Amino acid sequence: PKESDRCGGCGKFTLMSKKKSHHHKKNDFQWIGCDSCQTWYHFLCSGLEQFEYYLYEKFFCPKCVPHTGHSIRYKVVAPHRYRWYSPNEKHLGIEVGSKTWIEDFITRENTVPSPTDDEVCIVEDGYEFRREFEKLGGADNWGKVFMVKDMDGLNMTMPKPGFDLEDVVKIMGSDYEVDTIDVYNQSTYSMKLDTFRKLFRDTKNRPLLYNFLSLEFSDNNEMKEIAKPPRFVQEISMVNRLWPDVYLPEDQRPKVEQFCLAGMAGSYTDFHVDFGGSSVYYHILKGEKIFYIAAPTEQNFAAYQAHETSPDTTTWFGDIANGAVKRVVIKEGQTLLIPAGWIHAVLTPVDSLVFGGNFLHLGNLEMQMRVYHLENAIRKEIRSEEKFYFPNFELLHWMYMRNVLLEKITEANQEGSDMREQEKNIWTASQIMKAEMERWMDRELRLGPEKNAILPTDDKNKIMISVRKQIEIQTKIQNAKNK
Ligand SMILES: O=C(O)CC[C@@H](O)C(=O)O
Ligand SMILES: [Fe+2]
Ligand SMILES: [Zn+2]
Ligand SMILES: [Zn+2]
Repeated sequence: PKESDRCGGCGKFTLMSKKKSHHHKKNDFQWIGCDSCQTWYHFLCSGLEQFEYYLYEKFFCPKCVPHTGHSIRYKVVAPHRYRWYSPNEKHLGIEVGSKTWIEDFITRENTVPSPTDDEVCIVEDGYEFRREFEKLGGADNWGKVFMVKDMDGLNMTMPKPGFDLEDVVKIMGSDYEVDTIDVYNQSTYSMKLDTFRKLFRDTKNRPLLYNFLSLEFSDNNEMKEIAKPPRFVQEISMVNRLWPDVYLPEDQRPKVEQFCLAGMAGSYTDFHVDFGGSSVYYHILKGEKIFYIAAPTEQNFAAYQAHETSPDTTTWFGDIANGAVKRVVIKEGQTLLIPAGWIHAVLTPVDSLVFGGNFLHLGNLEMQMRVYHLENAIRKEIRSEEKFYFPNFELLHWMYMRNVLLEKITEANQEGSDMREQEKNIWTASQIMKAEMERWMDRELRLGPEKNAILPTDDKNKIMISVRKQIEIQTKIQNAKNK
């Protein structure tokens, strides 16, 4: 509540990877007044970091702290509410992920049913993983979750244990800004990596718990060699296929295959499906995670879909999910491999450091589209576009169809090969991807291009047309082995 008077800081008067803090940078230029010297500051100019904007009831500017001591935070009047500072909320009900709800969930969580052998497969090491994965038909048929106790045989480059946050801030830099989840407030704010470091190392005082979204390091030349996807992931990753480690501008590469995650004990991430129906690898370098997961059945998607567009905020999805939710504990040194569509929440019982990544692959093409449809539906239903969705989803597919599939189909045609003999998978994938893209093309006809579409409609039709033709031709080549 300030007048036409000036900010003591500035002296003036009145997306390729996962990022969420950039949305409410509209608080940056709201005002905070120092409680001592009574000078006013733009939040941005106050010395406060984004995550602290809302914390202090009494703010002391950097010029008064020496004699006032530190700013005073609001009293936690409602531990069971996201708005824990608000007295007018003390009487409302326990919200999921609030401090209250978490500590009450920690006592009961382990009464969540273990999963069936059709849902999750636990193996001792990467060599066994490969055998079991293969016995179930490999990547083209990858449908269950795998937990791999020991990473040997997995061919996944990870740092040696003991590598820790300090190493990360060393590499990325002490000033690097990471999007961090204020867990109790179930919102995302930017925080210096060094500040997170500090908060993390202070094991005694933790008014709020912080857990970082996705520090994606694929463009840090040192980091990107330290922690990588299992080789088998690299071999099936659609993005890696189109943008091989260095055609197609790097500024259009979806950047989600190499993330670092750090989380405090008692951290909770609520149920979701990974953007784009993408699959994930996840190695616990330090700590422990408990995943609560549910199969991607049509019914669980319906259930989950209604849980997300429900205004309700106090019901745990697991509790109204007809028992579909299963518990899996992933311990330090262990690795989790999750294929498309799995619904999951995560509890972090213990201070943790994790390396992981998201990817799209042709073997889950159908499920990826399904999830995509789910996201589109949920978006229409609730304007909560703090959400992050798979960067350049459709563009990825246009490039993949053009650069990869179309080329294969055409080659096969030019030599008169029946693709079913040696390339059946590529053939069935092309048809499914094509059908989905026709839908996109039609939608674009009835309602125009999206706000962000990189590919010009022109280039899209000229691709669609080359494809229809090569597919017709191959369809004839196949029908021709008939009598
Ligand atoms: O480890 C958790 O906090 C979340 C992990 C995973 O579900 C995610 O998509 O980031
Ligand atoms: Fe996830
Ligand atoms: Zn200012
Ligand atoms: Zn002051």
